[PDB]
Amino acid sequence: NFNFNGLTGTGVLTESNKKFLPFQQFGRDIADTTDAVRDPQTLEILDIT
Amino acid sequence: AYTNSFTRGVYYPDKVFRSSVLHSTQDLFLPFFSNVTWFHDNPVLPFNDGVYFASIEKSNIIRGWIFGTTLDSKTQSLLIVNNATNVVIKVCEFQFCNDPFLRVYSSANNCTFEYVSNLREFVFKNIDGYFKIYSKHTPINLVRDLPQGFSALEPLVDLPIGINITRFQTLLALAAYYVGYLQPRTFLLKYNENGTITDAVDCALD
Ligand SMILES: *[C@@H]1O[C@H](CO)[C@@H](O[C@@H]2O[C@H](CO)[C@@H](O)[C@H](O)[C@H]2NC(C)=O)[C@H](O)[C@H]1NC(C)=O
Ligand SMILES: *[C@@H]1O[C@H](CO)[C@@H](O[C@@H]2O[C@H](CO)[C@@H](O)[C@H](O)[C@H]2NC(C)=O)[C@H](O)[C@H]1NC(C)=O
Ligand SMILES: *[C@@H]1O[C@H](CO)[C@@H](O[C@@H]2O[C@H](CO)[C@@H](O)[C@H](O)[C@H]2NC(C)=O)[C@H](O)[C@H]1NC(C)=O
Ligand SMILES: *[C@@H]1O[C@H](CO)[C@@H](O)[C@H](O)[C@H]1NC(C)=O
Ligand SMILES: *[C@@H]1O[C@H](CO)[C@@H](O)[C@H](O)[C@H]1NC(C)=O
Repeated sequence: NFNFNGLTGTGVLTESNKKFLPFQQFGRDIADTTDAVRDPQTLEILDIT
Repeated sequence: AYTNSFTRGVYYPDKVFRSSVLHSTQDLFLPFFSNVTWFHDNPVLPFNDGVYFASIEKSNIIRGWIFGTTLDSKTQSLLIVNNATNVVIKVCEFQFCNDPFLRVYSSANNCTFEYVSNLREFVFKNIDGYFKIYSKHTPINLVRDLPQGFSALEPLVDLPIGINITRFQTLLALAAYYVGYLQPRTFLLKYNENGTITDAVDCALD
């Protein structure tokens, strides 16, 4: 389980290859479910699967 | 004088990474092949529901912008000045002069905000009490005409600052620039495998 800035969810927080632009905070699936997230402390990008 | 927008003026409508997907967004965009005003002077231009602004310079001729309902100390006015060293963003009841050549203002009062940090391209939005800047600087073959082809502006600055804007101006040092107005349009945006917007359909165009 996780909570990122109030984004509750569950998954395996794989280290992402996705090339987030510096303004982007979250990634979304084709459904509106959250597909990736920036860590609010390290500001790395994680996949959520 | 006027010119076509030539499919420029797309920007990322969300702070959301999207990739390998086509996304529809109803948002304030410069329409494809819209009728942009052209300049070389710096009038008290209308701002409407938002502006695409672009300029081509080789010697840093433009030095920023100012915005408000009056551009007078009766109301708060937003200023962005790019001085010789810094980008300075201020919100005050400024007393501006007749031309903001660089002597932009005599004084400032009742201040509420500050922020500090080729073809140049910008989009300005002022919606629901935010003000947002998107931009790109684009290398191009010539110094004085707006190009063909497509690229999407990245978000630059983003301010929770609550001003009311109907007028704006261009600041100048002691060059060709273009102004286009955003419309509420549905755009189908192509986000590629790197999640950059590479192309768009203006669903209203034809
Ligand atoms: C351009 O604007 C910046 C404001 O962002 C000016 O910065 C100030 O400079 C003085 C010294 O001249 C410092 O004491 C202040 O602390 C600076 N303020 C900030 C907010 O950084 C800068 O001086 C301007 N450039 C020129 C050449 O005048
Ligand atoms: C700053 O803005 C305020 C409004 O938010 C102005 O307030 C008026 O100030 C005068 C002098 O103090 C009062 O007589 C009025 O009653 C105030 N208006 C209200 C609605 O309270 C103020 O004038 C502005 N600053 C300057 C220098 O003009
Ligand atoms: C996705 O991003 C990479 C950069 O990480 C792009 O690859 C670069 O492309 C330019 C093209 O001029 C080359 O000069 C660089 O050497 C490339 N860098 C790497 C690391 O390969 C890639 O083209 C992008 N793909 C798409 C479809 O936009
Ligand atoms: C917040 O924490 C991370 C480590 O989790 C650290 O790298 C970062 O520098 C911290 N941010 C600030 C502003 O101190
Ligand atoms: C562009 O707009 C002006 C009015 O602002 C109009 O006079 C002119 O004919 C328009 N041009 C085109 C090609 O629509």
